[PDB]
Amino acid sequence: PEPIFQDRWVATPRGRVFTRTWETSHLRSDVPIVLLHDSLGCVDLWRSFPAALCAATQRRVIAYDRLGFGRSDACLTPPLLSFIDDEPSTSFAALQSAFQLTHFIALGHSVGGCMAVHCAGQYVEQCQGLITIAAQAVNEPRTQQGIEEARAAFQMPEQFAKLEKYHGNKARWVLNGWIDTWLHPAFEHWSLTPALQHVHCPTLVLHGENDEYGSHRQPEGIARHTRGPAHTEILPGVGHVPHREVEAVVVHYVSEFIERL
Amino acid sequence: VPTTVDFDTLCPEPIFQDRWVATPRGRVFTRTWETSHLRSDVPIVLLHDSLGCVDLWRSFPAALCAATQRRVIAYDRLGFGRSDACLTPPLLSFIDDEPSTSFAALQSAFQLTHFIALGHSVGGCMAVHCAGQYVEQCQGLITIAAQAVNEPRTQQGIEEARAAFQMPEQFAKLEKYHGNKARWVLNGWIDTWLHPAFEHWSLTPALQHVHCPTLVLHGENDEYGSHRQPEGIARHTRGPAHTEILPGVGHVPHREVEAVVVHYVSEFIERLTPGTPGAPA
Repeated sequence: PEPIFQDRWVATPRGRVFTRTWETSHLRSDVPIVLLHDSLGCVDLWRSFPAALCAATQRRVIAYDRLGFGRSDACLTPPLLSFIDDEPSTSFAALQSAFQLTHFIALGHSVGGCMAVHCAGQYVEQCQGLITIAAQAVNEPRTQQGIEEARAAFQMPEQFAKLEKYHGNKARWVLNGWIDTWLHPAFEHWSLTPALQHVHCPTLVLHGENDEYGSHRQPEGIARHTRGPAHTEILPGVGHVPHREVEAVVVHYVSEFIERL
Repeated sequence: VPTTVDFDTLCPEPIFQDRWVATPRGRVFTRTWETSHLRSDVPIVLLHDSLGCVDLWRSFPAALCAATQRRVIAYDRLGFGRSDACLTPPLLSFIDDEPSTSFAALQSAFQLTHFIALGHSVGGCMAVHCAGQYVEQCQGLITIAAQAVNEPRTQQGIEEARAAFQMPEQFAKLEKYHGNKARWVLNGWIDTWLHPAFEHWSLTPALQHVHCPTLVLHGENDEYGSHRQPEGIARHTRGPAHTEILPGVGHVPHREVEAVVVHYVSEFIERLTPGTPGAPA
């Protein structure tokens, strides 16, 4: 029953990127699902979600830590303000080449979903579906305010310690690269609308009713501007992290979506 | 405001909490379920049937709490289930008295300026009395197998039940849920409804003072009450009323088809806000 996983390292100009790939005994498709983590996430913080999704879809599930994150090599300079737009040419491009994905389905959580939208855009010929979970389509006060609140909790050593478990001493970099980009004045009028207009595969928009960072503005923005068909599911009673809060619900909707492709 | 880092450990949802409410004649057990995110501060108060109690509500109070994202309060009427025993037999006015007895103490102890009332069997009857007595506070009302009139089918099934609860294996089932108070509960059921003062009792004067919206649920095969009953409830409500006859269900839908009941009740409650589909603006 339970799905296996293999680790596999991927080379990049700037350093080594970690990937984990789950499988089941029998696959229904060779086309895999690639997961893009959030601003403070990593394979380890995807917890049981990749196995559960692999079991339900009988598809390969590839999770990867962006360079400077999680299990991947440390990055010594601060991140560029272009890091969302840059992701289909950086860590993802490495993986896409390394694993020679002629075909893939992209799934991304939070700012990972923004990068997933970009990957569907850039790999228009290979991306066959997109899932976004709590993904930001526009900047808005609610997002800025939640990042501020969350930034404060971390100056308690116990809470920052929590970040060091999953990122090691790359934590300080991860925490600042979250805040320093999103609260930057250049990011004030930021919007995903140009990238969304380049997505042509079907799109599944998942967003928790009680998202602590993203209002109705976000799932609506995403479904508005897609060029391909786009189904939304507001999840009742769920916050910013649906794959942890309601893992079985998330896996259910994403299985349904992929079957329908 | 949390982060992904905070969700490496997950503890279950929804949670409940016990609370005792004092009355002049003794102590009233209550149990309030709750979710982390609430849609509204208005709670849904449950009223149990003639032989029921919080325990006999089983998992329904939590299922409903999850689906409504509201607080759900169940309470055991004085003399029942987990509450203090009553030595006196209930007054023939026990239905009419409820908005002023146990429910009163609860309403006060929790300072309930707003509630939604849900009742099962005779509890539905008292929920109707609560809806009209607390006309300002009661935003919604649900009845499940409630009686609008007394009827030959009701009288019959109680009477067969009175024979059947003489079997020790039967009466023991009642003892598991009320302990030593089982006899008072059983006699309080039979001696009121079979009394001549109940032969022509009607919920109609009470229903005509219910102004909030009302959802009337009733099993197609309800062992105790004909379809006279849901029609009486939906017809004499002063506020709007909607009926769901549940196919293949008897006198206990919340235990017979919990998800179905939870679905209709939660949808009904959400539709109470004007501006939503199902309540005009």
